[PDB]
Amino acid sequence: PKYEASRLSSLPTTLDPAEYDISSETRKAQAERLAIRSRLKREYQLQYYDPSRRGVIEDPALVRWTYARSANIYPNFRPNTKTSLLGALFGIGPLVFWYYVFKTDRDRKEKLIQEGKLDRTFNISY
Amino acid sequence: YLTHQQKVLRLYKRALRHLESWCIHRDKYRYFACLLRARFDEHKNEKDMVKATQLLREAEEEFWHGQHPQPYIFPESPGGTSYERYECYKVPEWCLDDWHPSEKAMYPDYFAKREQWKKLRRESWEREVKQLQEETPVGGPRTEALPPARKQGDLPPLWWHIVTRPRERPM
Amino acid sequence: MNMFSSLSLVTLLLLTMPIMMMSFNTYKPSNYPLYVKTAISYAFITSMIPTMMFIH
Amino acid sequence: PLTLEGIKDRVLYVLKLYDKIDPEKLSVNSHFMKDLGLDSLDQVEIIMAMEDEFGFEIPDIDAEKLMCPQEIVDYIADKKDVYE
Amino acid sequence: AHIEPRYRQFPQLTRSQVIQAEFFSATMWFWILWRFWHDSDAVLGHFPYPDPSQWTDEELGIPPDDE
Amino acid sequence: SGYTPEEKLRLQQLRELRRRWLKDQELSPREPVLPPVIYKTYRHSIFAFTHVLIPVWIIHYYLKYHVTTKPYTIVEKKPRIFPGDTILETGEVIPPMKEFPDQ
Amino acid sequence: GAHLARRYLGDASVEPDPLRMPTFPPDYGFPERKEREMVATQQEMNDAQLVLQQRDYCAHYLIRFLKCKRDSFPNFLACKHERHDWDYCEHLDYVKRMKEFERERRLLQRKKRREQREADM
Amino acid sequence: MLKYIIPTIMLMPLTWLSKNNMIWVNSTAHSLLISFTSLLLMNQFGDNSLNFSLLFFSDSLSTPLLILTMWLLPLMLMASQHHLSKENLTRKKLFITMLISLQLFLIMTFTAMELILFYILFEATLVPTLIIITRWGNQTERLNAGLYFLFYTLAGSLPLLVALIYIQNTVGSLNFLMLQYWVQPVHNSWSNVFMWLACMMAFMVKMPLYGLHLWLPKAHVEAPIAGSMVLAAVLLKLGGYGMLRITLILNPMTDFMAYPFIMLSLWGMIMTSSICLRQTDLKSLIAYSSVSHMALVIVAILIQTPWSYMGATALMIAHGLTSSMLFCLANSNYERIHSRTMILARGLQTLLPLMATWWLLASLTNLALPPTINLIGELFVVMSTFSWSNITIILMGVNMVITALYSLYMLIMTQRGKYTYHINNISPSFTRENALMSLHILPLLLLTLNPKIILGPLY
Amino acid sequence: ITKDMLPGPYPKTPEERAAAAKKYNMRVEDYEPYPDDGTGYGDYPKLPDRSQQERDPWYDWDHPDLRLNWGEPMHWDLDMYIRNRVDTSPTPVNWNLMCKHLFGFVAFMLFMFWVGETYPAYQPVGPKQYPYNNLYLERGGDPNKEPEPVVHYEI
Amino acid sequence: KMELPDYKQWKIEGTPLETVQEKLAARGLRDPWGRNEAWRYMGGFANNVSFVGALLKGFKWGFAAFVVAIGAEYYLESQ
Ligand SMILES: CCCCCCCCCCCCO[C@@H]1O[C@H](CO)[C@@H](O[C@H]2O[C@H](CO)[C@@H](O)[C@H](O)[C@H]2O)[C@H](O)[C@H]1O
Ligand SMILES: CCCCCCCCCCCCO[C@@H]1O[C@H](CO)[C@@H](O[C@H]2O[C@H](CO)[C@@H](O)[C@H](O)[C@H]2O)[C@H](O)[C@H]1O
Ligand SMILES: CCCCCCCCCCCCO[C@@H]1O[C@H](CO)[C@@H](O[C@H]2O[C@H](CO)[C@@H](O)[C@H](O)[C@H]2O)[C@H](O)[C@H]1O
Ligand SMILES: CCCCCCCCCCCCO[C@@H]1O[C@H](CO)[C@@H](O[C@H]2O[C@H](CO)[C@@H](O)[C@H](O)[C@H]2O)[C@H](O)[C@H]1O
Ligand SMILES: *C(=O)CCCCCCCCCCCCC
Repeated sequence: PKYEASRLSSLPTTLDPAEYDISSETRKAQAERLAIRSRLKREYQLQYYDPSRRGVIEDPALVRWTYARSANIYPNFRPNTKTSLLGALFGIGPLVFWYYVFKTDRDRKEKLIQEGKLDRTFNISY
Repeated sequence: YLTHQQKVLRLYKRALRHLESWCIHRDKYRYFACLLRARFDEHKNEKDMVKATQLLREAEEEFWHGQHPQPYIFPESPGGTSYERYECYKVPEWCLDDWHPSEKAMYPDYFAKREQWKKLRRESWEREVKQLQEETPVGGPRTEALPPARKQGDLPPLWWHIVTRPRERPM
Repeated sequence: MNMFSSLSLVTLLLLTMPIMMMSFNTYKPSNYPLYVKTAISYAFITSMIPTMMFIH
Repeated sequence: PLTLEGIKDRVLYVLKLYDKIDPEKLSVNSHFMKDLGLDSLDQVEIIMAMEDEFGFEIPDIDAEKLMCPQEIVDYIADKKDVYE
Repeated sequence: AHIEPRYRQFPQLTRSQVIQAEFFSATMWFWILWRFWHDSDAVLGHFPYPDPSQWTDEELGIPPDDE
Repeated sequence: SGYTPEEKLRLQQLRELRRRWLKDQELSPREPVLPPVIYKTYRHSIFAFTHVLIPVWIIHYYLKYHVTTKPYTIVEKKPRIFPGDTILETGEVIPPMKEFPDQ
Repeated sequence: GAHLARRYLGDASVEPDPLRMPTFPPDYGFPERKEREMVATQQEMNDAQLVLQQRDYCAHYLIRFLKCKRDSFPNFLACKHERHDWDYCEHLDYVKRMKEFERERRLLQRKKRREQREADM
Repeated sequence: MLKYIIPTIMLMPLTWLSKNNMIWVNSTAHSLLISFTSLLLMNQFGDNSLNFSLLFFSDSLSTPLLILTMWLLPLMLMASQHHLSKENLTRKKLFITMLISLQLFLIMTFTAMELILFYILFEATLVPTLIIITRWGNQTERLNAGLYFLFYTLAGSLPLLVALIYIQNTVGSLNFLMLQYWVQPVHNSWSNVFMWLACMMAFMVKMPLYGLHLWLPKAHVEAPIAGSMVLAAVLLKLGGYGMLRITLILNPMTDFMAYPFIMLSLWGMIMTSSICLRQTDLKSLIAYSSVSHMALVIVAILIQTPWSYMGATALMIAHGLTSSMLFCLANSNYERIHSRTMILARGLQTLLPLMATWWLLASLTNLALPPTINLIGELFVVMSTFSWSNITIILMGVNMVITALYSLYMLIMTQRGKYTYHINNISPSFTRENALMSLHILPLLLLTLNPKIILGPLY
Repeated sequence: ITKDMLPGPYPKTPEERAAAAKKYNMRVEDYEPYPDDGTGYGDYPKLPDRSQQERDPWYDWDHPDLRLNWGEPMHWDLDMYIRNRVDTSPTPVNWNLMCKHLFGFVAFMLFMFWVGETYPAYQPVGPKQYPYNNLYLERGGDPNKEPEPVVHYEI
Repeated sequence: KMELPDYKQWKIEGTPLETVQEKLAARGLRDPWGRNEAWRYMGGFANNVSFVGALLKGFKWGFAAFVVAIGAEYYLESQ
């Protein structure tokens, strides 16, 4: 019985067939990843351990993340068949849906009240 | 980043801990622990590394099928019932710098000794930076490892936040 | 009725007193847990009186 | 309340109950491979016995480095803030 | 403390905890036995349950077929 | 797969410092230098007075002279009356039930 | 249970419907059927403030028990005799309901039997 | 109202003639005294409003808004005096002058008897507000935020001016007491549809209605703390207060014209509440929380029932204090770490224990824990919209769940967990900061003991 | 932070890709932007859709609670993948099998409850009998309209 | 500071660990950690009650008291 990955349940690393077939080209890439991580670690630790520092060690990665998650969207937005259809589907559609739900409910209720078939015997708070 | 040997030894430790979770009773666990150790021993001297990798891959598939869905976890290990329990009590040492003078006055001996550590940190820092400069290749460090102090009177570079970290049971 | 209603309310008011004492009025932090535990035990006694009246 | 000597005694106590180690040729500096002639599977079992002895886990990356009783004593004293 | 931990051995026990524990265990069994003696119906049945098949047609007002 | 000699040296040096730091967390004898059955009943006597008697005086005064002076603020379920009871307010005697069929 | 197997697996036509019974007149087959007597009056049950579901044909025993409980306070182990008299009356009441079910069942079985007799000509 | 207008004006000579080092002490003390006297507006009657003169009147709606407005001024001076410490003396006094002039316009706005007078003062508040944001905001984007704020308002308020003048030509008066008696029903026609929109859109943009709300998260992220406090606490309520008044003369057309705006609000509150769960900037999160709370007020005003109008009033007061608190709490973190990113500084309960209590209390009011006036207002709206249509309870109920999630998410992320290792400048809470927090929550929780005074005319 | 260190538009040329990878502290072989539609991601990296709970808990993270290192690129949905929120860890039972067994269990129970309503359990007794016309007055009956009598008989 | 009991006393003989060693020897194997478990099967841990023995804790004296109580009740009623 093979593992079937899903969006919310990743494939275990020990069952990943690419985990074992490791080439010299793949070891070279892993070494370069550890060099970037080590270079950033050193840059951080030099400020983190500095006895004269008091404040926040600004992290450009955090600044880039908060900037991307807001200000950078509209400049890189293109009106096309995808964003327009998603823009319409989840922008106007719910308002029209709820309009008909509530409008239909209220027309039915108002027609019964006028005909005197809605029980409002003790309804004096509104 | 894990060698073949490291992968095998990690599976052995992991498989035994899930076996212990199934067996529960010590005499029963001892019996099946020896049977499992025998299975690793039969292929101990495999030389054809292609076969060794296939044995490791098949073993991992076997572990996944037979793992305990609720294995035992040491209380303070990640996922344990006491993991991170005392983090709320861990306060960094720099917080003592903001104590009111009357608060510091209650521990005259502690804060006198604290000033000695701060003096030691201050006088050691420039040499720590220099040692890292002269020992680091041009393109920056390639690993996270740090060196010892080389001369006498020197301290290992970047020692403060390791030496002065909060106690595991700080209150 | 006067004892029944008076004692039922005193049970609830009794429980709020250790909370009011957190305003550092007449507090003994040495053993606040004992103080809170004592209030509960005394509230249990006062609540048994109206409970007894209902059973009767 | 652990002490450095208390940790050392229990670490050596466990090893003296392991049938693959001669209790007379064991010291705090004996190397599990270069002196006692054990292999890496044996070392993994020793670390697991220490984890059970002291009731906490030693991660694989740190465990594989502990190759003599003294290193285990030093490792445990560090995790538990034992200084005497 | 007055109880000192032991290594690989059964722990030290006080007399108070052993005597108190037995008294309340004995109290549990006396209560069950005492209650079962006097209130066994609460466990087995209060009243007899009749067999409806043994009720005559006369007392149930069942007329004969040709009536 | 053990420590390299440089790893061993660094751990030994940090270990010396860490143990020195932990020792320096011990309080000296004078620290903290601080700025300037008869009993059992009395402890429980003062508590009963201040946490039961005083509150009940206040509640009773409040109920008697403020709450119960307004309509329907305290409403009791009217007492059950059984056949054969006598009423205090009027002296009325409630007649008994019929004679039960034997059972 | 047993009756349920007969109705759901067997022939439902000869089994009583608990939600409709009785389906035969009370006096059908019962010359001079007496009325159920009632000892407690409506006013007595109203004054005793019995729960409506307790205002049944055994209420006089419940009222007698309730009075004893109030009078015997704080002895909560008294009134055992009065409690048993009320419990026993309710048992007899329940048995009468079992008799109604059994009577209805046998009448249905007679109705079916006559219909076999009628249509077997 | 002259007993409040003149002493408010006198705050300006006081600030300019004070000793250099006593501008904060003097302006704070005397604006607290003005706030004290504002409690005299509680002389309200069961039938008639408090009609002072031909220009100004007070009733149960404007009175609570007036007291909130005058209370906020000393709180704003407390909140601002720290980040303005380096500013030179003359510019400090100009800042205080803008706050004072804002209060003067606001108290006149809420008591103006004539609707065109209300319009001019309603518009006048833009000027000082825009100056505060663009001149004393910190970042480059305050200039854009100033423009969006200015032109969103004027795009709606200019049509309102035409409608108001048109009404006066047709009716002969814009006095609100006169309109109460001379109001005539609004018949169906395309002319009346656009008269309705002109009468309402300006107030919708200020509330803000969902779809016209995008200016508000901008304004908050760029404003100084005092700007955020007055924006959230009072300036949003100019729309609600305006809608509550002008709906008098729009019946019965509101019966069907309100439908699109009820749909936008009902669905809008769930969208904005959901958006809060993913916001990365703390000020932006609080800003989106306001849009969700004010969507309830729009619905309440539009369905026009006694319960909905009472709930709308309580919500406006309750949100004013809560949102002002939340901005002040977020600002006190900003003054230490100089970033609005919520995930930057974590586990602050370990470092600032008492400030974490204020965080807890503010969050609990934001999610409307009973019996806070936040809950009273929300509950009264939920009760009245249920009669309007039973299906609304599903949308109202879902929003309550999402509101709790994002309120506690904000509390958990910033106060709990592990502290950030490298942030080593979290100095102990100042007396000023603690007093500022308590001057929000204490009146808020005290109002629970006598809620009637914030329930409005329909009480 | 200069503008050259902030997110930019989607990269077109290989030189832009190399520049973007460097700005985000990534290998150019690892850097990959989100697909260029109208969404607005720009050049921000697309990283694996994995929870922080899946990261190694024994490594010495600069941010242990988040399991992040200073300077490393943050996933676009990092706030959704904190350990308090969405987990994507491997499960001992396949996702699709878990959904089958859970839905199957619930569906089976709902069917049986409907079955149990259609064939209820009950005891073999007749209706409970009450005096005074089935307690007509006690149940709020109108005292001016005589009730249709309810008579009970002995058995 | 703490005296560990002499390690030599921990033997698997007489314990169910001896049964496991016999089972393993049938396959040619050996359990080298057996003496590390021996303490769990020795001393005060050697004999634990069974489940039925656990439920009946205190039954003997509960029965003794019960018998005396009903005998007394039979006496009082008899008089
Ligand atoms: C209203 C009546 C309610 C019921 C009242 C019943 C009261 C009965 C009190 C009995 C008191 C018995 O007290 C306890 O009994 C047990 C009997 O195993 C003793 O235990 C005894 O056996 C165990 C092993 O089986 C050994 O420790 C030892 O041989 C001896 O102690 C305890 O040492 C004694 O402390
Ligand atoms: C007939 C029409 C003209 C009507 C004029 C009525 C008012 C005339 C006022 C004349 C005196 C003005 O006073 C002049 O201005 C201010 C306030 O006093 C003083 O200077 C001021 O500096 C700072 C504020 O900036 C403060 O310390 C303090 O308010 C004061 O010392 C000058 O030192 C003084 O020379
Ligand atoms: C519906 C009722 C309310 C409608 C109100 C609409 C009126 C216009 C409001 C905004 C006016 C701001 O005026 C101008 O707008 C544009 C964007 O829109 C701003 O420009 C901003 O967005 C554009 C477009 O993404 C960018 O190219 C630019 O880098 C950025 O600064 C200008 O810097 C500002 O000067
Ligand atoms: C008193 C208890 C009352 C509740 C009892 C409810 C039990 C009802 C269980 C219904 C759900 C069973 O659902 C069914 O399970 C079997 C066994 O896994 C699955 O069977 C499948 O999965 C297994 C495992 O991967 C494989 O052999 C193969 O893929 C296939 O056989 C079906 O795909 C699924 O549809
Ligand atoms: C006889 O007195 C009734 C006893 C109750 C028997 C209940 C049987 C339950 C079996 C499963 C129910 C399935 C749904 C019809």
